[PDB]
Amino acid sequence: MFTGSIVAIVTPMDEKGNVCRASLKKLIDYHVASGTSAIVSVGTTGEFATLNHDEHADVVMMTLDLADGRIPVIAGTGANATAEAISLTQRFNDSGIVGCLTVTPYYNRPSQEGLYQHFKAIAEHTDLPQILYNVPSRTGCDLLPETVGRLAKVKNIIGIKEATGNLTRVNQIKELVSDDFVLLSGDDASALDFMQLGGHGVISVTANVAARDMAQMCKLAAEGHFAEARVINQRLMPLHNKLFVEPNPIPVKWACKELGLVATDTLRLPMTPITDSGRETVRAALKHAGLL
Amino acid sequence: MFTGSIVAIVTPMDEKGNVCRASLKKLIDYHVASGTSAIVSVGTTGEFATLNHDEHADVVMMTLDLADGRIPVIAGTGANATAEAISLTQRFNDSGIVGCLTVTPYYNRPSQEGLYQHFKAIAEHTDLPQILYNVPSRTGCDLLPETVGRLAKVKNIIGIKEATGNLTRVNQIKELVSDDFVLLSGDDASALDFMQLGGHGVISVTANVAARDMAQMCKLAAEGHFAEARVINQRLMPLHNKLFVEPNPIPVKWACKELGLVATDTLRLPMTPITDSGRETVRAALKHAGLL
Amino acid sequence: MFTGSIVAIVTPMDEKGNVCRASLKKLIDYHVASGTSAIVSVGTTGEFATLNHDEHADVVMMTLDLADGRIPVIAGTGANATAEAISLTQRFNDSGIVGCLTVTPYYNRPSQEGLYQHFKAIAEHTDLPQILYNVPSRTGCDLLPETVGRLAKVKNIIGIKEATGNLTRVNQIKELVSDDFVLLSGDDASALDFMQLGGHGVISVTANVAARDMAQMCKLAAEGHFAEARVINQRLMPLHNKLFVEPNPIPVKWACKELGLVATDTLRLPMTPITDSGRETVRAALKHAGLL
Amino acid sequence: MFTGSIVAIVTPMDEKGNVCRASLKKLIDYHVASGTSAIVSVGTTGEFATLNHDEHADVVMMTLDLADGRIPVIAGTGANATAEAISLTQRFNDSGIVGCLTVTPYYNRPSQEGLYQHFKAIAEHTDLPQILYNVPSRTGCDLLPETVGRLAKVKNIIGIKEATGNLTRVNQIKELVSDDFVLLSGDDASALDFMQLGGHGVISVTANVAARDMAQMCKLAAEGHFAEARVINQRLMPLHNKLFVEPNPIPVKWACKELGLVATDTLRLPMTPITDSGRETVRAALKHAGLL
Ligand SMILES: N[C@@H](CCCC[NH3+])C(=O)O
Ligand SMILES: N[C@@H](CCCC[NH3+])C(=O)O
Ligand SMILES: N[C@@H](CCCC[NH3+])C(=O)O
Ligand SMILES: N[C@@H](CCCC[NH3+])C(=O)O
Ligand SMILES: [K+]
Ligand SMILES: [K+]
Ligand SMILES: [K+]
Ligand SMILES: [K+]
Repeated sequence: MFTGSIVAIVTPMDEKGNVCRASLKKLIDYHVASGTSAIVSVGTTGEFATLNHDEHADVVMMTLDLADGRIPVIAGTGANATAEAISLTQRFNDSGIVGCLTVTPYYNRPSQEGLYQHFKAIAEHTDLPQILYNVPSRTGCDLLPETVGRLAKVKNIIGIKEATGNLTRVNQIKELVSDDFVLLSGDDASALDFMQLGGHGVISVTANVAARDMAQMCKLAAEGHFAEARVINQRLMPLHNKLFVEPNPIPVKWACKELGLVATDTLRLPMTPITDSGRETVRAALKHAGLL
Repeated sequence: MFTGSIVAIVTPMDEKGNVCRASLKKLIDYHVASGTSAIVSVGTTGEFATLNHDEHADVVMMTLDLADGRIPVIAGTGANATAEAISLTQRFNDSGIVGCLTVTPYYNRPSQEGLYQHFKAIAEHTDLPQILYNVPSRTGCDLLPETVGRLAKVKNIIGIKEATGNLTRVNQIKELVSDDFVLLSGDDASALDFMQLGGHGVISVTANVAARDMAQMCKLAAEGHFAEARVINQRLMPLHNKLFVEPNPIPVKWACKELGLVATDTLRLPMTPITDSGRETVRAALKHAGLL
Repeated sequence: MFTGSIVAIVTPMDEKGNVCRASLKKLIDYHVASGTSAIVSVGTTGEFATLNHDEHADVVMMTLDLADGRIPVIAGTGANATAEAISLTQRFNDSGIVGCLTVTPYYNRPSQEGLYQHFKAIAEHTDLPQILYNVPSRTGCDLLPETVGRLAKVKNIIGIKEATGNLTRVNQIKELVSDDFVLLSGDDASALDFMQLGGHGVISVTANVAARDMAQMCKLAAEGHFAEARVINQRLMPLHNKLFVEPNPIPVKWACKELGLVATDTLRLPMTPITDSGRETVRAALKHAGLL
Repeated sequence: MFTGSIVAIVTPMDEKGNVCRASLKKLIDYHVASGTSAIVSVGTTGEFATLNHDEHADVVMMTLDLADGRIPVIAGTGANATAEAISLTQRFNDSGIVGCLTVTPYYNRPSQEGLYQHFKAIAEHTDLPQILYNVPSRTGCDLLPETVGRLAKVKNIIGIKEATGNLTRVNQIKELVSDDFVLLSGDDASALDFMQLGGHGVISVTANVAARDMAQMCKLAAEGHFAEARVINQRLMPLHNKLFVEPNPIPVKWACKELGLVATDTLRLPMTPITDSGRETVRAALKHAGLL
């Protein structure tokens, strides 16, 4: 459902830039085998920006089909226009997905009242659970704790993916919401720290290529075994950093390809192929994690 | 026309959020009479995020129809997916627009090489002049002078709307491009400074309500009469700042309503109505400018 | 020694701006009674910048005398010139102080190698334990974890006061140093979070006026009772923030005066008296903490 | 003289870190012959942080003695304690200096009112012209245009060395002060831009090694010949940047040694010797400038 190691799964492509079913199946089977808790389909790492709404929906539905009830699937459903986010969410109503990951509007920099109205309107047009997603480095907007508090009062707003990397937010939000509101890290390099402070899991980029380690790290964290979890964290720390050596998901797609998890590392413009230097950096990080 | 005072025009809406032809007509007449150089249609200030492609195109064509050859129209054509930007541009080829204003991809944070490929691909598939648009505070990425220099070698790429407010960019770019490449400010509060450093004009929010003063300011600047231009700028400075007291174009639409230029100040979610405190601040700024 | 609630004690003054012995005695007795773990004398909150070296030394020695072995005393000994920091430290050698709090050089923005050489040289000219102090908002310099690691190899460099407010630093530093290196927060508003992550205590501004609450919060933290500690934290959160409503130690001196702990709230220029609005804000924070 | 190219001169040292009279003489002769407007003695670049008051005064008096009336000398007189700044200023009254350069207090982060009181008190107790110095990246505080406007009403406060690199400050300050208040850049890389916007000169690091080119650049700027000035600036731009590749004045002292202007590149801790990579970068910048 909404705890533990949740993968922000890549949308693997063929050389033409369209979804590769065989690759997607291999990834999903990998996550089932590895103990991943849930899959976020067509979030940021899944190239939401460069799929059209139909393509996006096809990937989500394919991912649900391939998961075949073995692993819960959360759909990316954000938009910077409220009407468009409502449309997208409505596509998944009564679909099998367990909830939605919905990003603060990007580019148009709404106020906190705007963010409140946007997410409230979206929640009102679905029965699905909603996970808010805050990532100001990408959006130009910052969904502050006070506003998360106001939104957490809406019945089906049930958690947040907090991708600021600002660890003070964990307890700021926790004090304004009920004990069942879920706090998930959106920042792999700080996620263990984030769980140590009270968070419930991570929506992870690193879990694409280190799924078993991430699941084990998160289990240990949930049980309060921080020192054991840190050892795993330290082995993964170069990936947590170097998967952003070039823009996400350029490095993680290459890593998936190098590990034999996907057929090609193709992306859509304006994402471009990994540089030679980037390959060498990511390769070293994979070697450090024991994956290669 | 790509120099002087260029208005980033509001998209006036009725109470249902649909484009108000009558209000738009009144704005376009105002710009023609007030000496505005050109109209940017469905830019940021025109709520490009919350119009769908069809609506966006309708507004541009309506603007061209109402302008009736009396003022040049530049279309907002940016996207964060290169295929989508190409597609949107094709809809305007042979429309009568004089050029396009194309923003760096937002949210996905491409590399400089990605930006280069993005804009090169867009330019390749049109004969329309392209004006690059850099606004890191909205997009999460920053198109740097080195990359602007690379792109300025593309025949069709003719200028940049530089909205960082970082005035060192003027001469960093100027020294890498030819004399005929246009440097336009996208930051009203620093625009006169930008012109004094060698910029050619401004793509302006303030121009929506102070069109004549903007046009005269930019002419005086182009002639080197900076002290005279500065007097105008000082009367407009509160508006340059307070049109962003709440997210653009919330204040400017309320200002246009208050002057009588549009029938309603309605916006689309996630933009929300101006607060009372914002009305007060904006009205005071209009009065400082001598407009009310 | 170097754990729990450590007060960054004010240097109380008379109306002429010189140390008030009676006030200092009242504070010290308060900290003994309250369970404060140690006193940092003439740190930042003690107005190190505006005492001359003789005055600084007189305050430290007076504080040691008044403490009368009841509470350990750590001297502020930082300087932005290495020779000057060595001179100051040498004043306290064989004095009774238990260690030194030594800030990264300010203003001159040395490199990390510079910071390494500065602190190594200082440590070499004393047998006293050294606590490094990182506060980039004040110094223009940031002592990174890697360099803290290099310094922690020097026998008498034994801990750090980490005043970035960046909670990721706790585990970054912890992984590079031995298990006996002390990690203390320098940021009251994040300090409980900092202890939750592995830190050992706080050098606190808030402890000047909430000494018993701070000591109890830190004891609960050390014992792993985070939820009980948070309740205390929440009552103190407005002070942790509002003691910086005007520049430290302007608010905390006023609060000390209002509580009857010191005779006057006088400071030395360029610190200036608290504003009326500041008094009202700090008063409300004191009322929230139950102290007034 | 408070206009044109003003050098922030190095304090040349022998291998023991004491001032080298012979090297200083050679620098002063160089500045006299190269048309530098004035010499700032024991500013930032002159290692004011690591000289004691007596040494600082000795260097200023030695500079005046060697200058022998042939070039004006401005003393660095700032401090972070207002009494200390007053005291240091008194040592120079009737010395033959033409003015003082006085930095905003560093480390203690005073309010704007504190800055106002600080500088007003210093100005009150001298008849020497005072030049305010704003450099937030070093001090932790930012003297804002509104406060500069307040201080410019003090008879003795005659200008500002604005080292933010934020070029919007030029005209924000200019509009609040009289026509005779001097605006000087303290950021070599943006200095020509600063002059083009209405600044009167530059207090320069680059001028230590490119005195003639700096002097001609600033004259051309003062005459309005910006394109001609820009040609010079483009040859100096790598030096403007690479003199800060390691902390100032590490690079510039090594550059002066490499040109033969000083006998040693020695600095005081916490400044440390230039790295090999830094030598390479700086030498390349000197060659681009045509100096080697
Ligand atoms: N590329 C546009 C539309 C994406 C459609 C959602 N899959 C944006 O990021 O909003
Ligand atoms: N709302 C989406 C699609 C808008 C279509 C362009 N008018 C975005 O900002 O990319
Ligand atoms: N005010 C100067 C000297 C202070 C002397 C130390 N108590 C500085 O902050 O370095
Ligand atoms: N090193 C101390 C005192 C220097 C005295 C002035 N030359 C500071 O930067 O304030
Ligand atoms: K809820
Ligand atoms: K071109
Ligand atoms: K040690
Ligand atoms: K004056």
